[PDB]
Amino acid sequence: MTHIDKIQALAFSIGKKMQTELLEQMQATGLTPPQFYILKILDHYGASRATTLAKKMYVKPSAITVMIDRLIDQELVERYHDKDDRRVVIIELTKKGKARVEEAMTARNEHIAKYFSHLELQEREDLLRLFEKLETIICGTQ
Amino acid sequence: MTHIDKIQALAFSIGKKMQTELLEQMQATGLTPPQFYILKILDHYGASRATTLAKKMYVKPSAITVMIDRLIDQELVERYHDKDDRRVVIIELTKKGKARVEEAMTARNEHIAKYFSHLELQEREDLLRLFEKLETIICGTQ
Amino acid sequence: MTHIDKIQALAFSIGKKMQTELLEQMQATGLTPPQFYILKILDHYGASRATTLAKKMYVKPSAITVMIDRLIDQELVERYHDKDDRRVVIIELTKKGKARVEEAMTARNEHIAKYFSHLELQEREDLLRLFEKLETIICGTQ
Amino acid sequence: MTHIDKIQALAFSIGKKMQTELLEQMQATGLTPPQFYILKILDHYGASRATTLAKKMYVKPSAITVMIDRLIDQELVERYHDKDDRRVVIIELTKKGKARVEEAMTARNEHIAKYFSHLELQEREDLLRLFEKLETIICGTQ
Ligand SMILES: CCCCCCCCCCCC(=O)O
Ligand SMILES: CCCCCCCCCCCC(=O)O
Ligand SMILES: CCCCCCCCCCCC(=O)O
Ligand SMILES: CCCCCCCCCCCC(=O)O
Ligand SMILES: c1ccc2cnccc2c1
Ligand SMILES: c1ccc2cnccc2c1
Ligand SMILES: c1ccc2cnccc2c1
Ligand SMILES: c1ccc2cnccc2c1
Ligand code: NI
Ligand code: NI
Ligand code: NI
Ligand code: NI
Repeated sequence: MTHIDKIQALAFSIGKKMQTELLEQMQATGLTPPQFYILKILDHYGASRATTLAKKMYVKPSAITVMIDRLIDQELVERYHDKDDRRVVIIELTKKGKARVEEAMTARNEHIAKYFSHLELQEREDLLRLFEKLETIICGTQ
Repeated sequence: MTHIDKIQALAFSIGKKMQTELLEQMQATGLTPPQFYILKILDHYGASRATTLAKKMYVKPSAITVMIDRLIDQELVERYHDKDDRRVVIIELTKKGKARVEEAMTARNEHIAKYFSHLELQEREDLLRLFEKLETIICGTQ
Repeated sequence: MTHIDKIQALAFSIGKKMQTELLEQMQATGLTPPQFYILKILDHYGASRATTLAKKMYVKPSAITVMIDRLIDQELVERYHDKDDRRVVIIELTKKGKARVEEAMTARNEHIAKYFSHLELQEREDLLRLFEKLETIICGTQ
Repeated sequence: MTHIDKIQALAFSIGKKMQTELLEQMQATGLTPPQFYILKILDHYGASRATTLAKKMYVKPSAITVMIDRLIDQELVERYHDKDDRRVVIIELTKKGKARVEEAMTARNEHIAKYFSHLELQEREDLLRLFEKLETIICGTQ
């Protein structure tokens, strides 16, 4: 219980500001932040299992399924099943998806970059691990 | 730059869930999280300077002014100027405000309490200090 | 299909502005717009059946149940069952609820009042009936 | 004043549902509803003045400027000045923008289409003109 009400007070105020900036980013890139991060993973590691994407995002497989369905609508990734093992679902960046992720890189919201440049690398790592833990608690993941 | 896109991906997903829970809390208590925290400060320390409230919330005086104007509309606090030093602005809980903060205590969103009970006290302290730093960066405070 | 994309474009832009004003109103009154309207109904007609509230709001009984649970948390209404016919659920304004609705009256967002004062009474009636129809379509009500 | 609180109650409930569906649409198409409608105008009439886009959206020129800046980030339109009259600002769909608007057509949110198919064409026209009037009142346009 301790620190909860103060954390929520700060999260509300920060979040109210961050939401405006994220709507700008969505307007400038055509992606929500989780969609963008998905594309970055696939850009980095190439074609990957949908279950690995879920693990990297700290969400359930079923949650990644919806995300991927939306990225398919935008034609940014392709989903397929391994030819012989149809249980293995592979997600892959399309040519469009690769161009979108690079464009999104350059069109990122600059106010958000400014705020986080005032946090040490080590402080960003701390926040990220706390968020990953919170996501795990919320989603019932590992 | 490192960790920024992953942090935003997680913040978006967590925030989407947290927003639903905060709307419930607003419906159940009649307060946003910063308004509730303000009332808790005034319940704890009694009548306090508006500038001290601003410091405790990591926001500018001008930001606290709007918050307090809204709490005055709900009749939960009273604002007055010291009788001889009219530069000193004091904020005080009303009888209504005291009843509201106690009621809000009991009617807090239980999903949020559940999530944060899975974080160590020390992890809550870490998140809180990171949020206070982020708020300071965003608001241009000390 | 015709007019749908234009309507959504306008609804998005209007809604983005209206959301800021509604958050102010929530801060100033401690009520969301449906909670406020519920209290106005109970102020006008006195104690009423929960099913009648649902009909007046164009929502399912189950939807009004959640709303009323939240108004009970804020202690603004009381729910009870008729003494002999326990199927009849009656909702009633408390002394607190009556004071809140009057206070909310005076603390209403003035920007919203300004916009709607530029619509004829007959245009407000048209919008209201279109919204009631849309609500009925969405909620599966009568 | 009459009908205002009821309209806001309904707008809040409808809007809460519509927001979820619009976030899906944004995920599925990479466009907010005003961005999509802009692209539809440019698809229909070809290259058009930025001032004409503003008129068609019932917003100020300055508002369309921001929208267009975001569509430029996504590379969906091109802005240029007439070669001899540099006061005349022309907006034009790119090859990417044309493909995006067609894709967006097919990936539109089906729940929204379902709701509006239950309104007569004449009722959609009424809502649209009321929204255009409301937008005009809010933006200070003609
Ligand atoms: C009825 C549609 C609701 C529209 C939701 C728009 C979301 C706006 C987010 C607030 C940030 C801003 O106002 O820029
Ligand atoms: C046009 C009015 C817009 C209404 C904003 C309501 C905010 C809803 C927040 C989303 C959470 C939920 O759907 O429960
Ligand atoms: C993580 C918590 C999210 C906070 C949601 C706040 C809603 C803000 C609505 C946008 C209007 C405004 O910015 O004034
Ligand atoms: C801190 C970032 C805030 C994230 C805003 C996400 C908007 C969610 C809109 C509510 C609809 C839904 O929950 O599906
Ligand atoms: C609190 C609330 C929202 C956030 C959004 N992005 C990064 C950090 C955040 C902290
Ligand atoms: C990220 C986004 C929103 C939050 C809201 N409350 C607590 C923690 C959070 C982390
Ligand atoms: C469109 C979108 C949101 C609204 C909110 N309140 C009144 C009218 C509206 C029209
Ligand atoms: C009220 C609130 C939001 C809306 C969004 N889209 C269409 C109609 C609407 C009416
Ligand atoms: Ni296949
Ligand atoms: Ni005084
Ligand atoms: Ni009883
Ligand atoms: Ni040029």
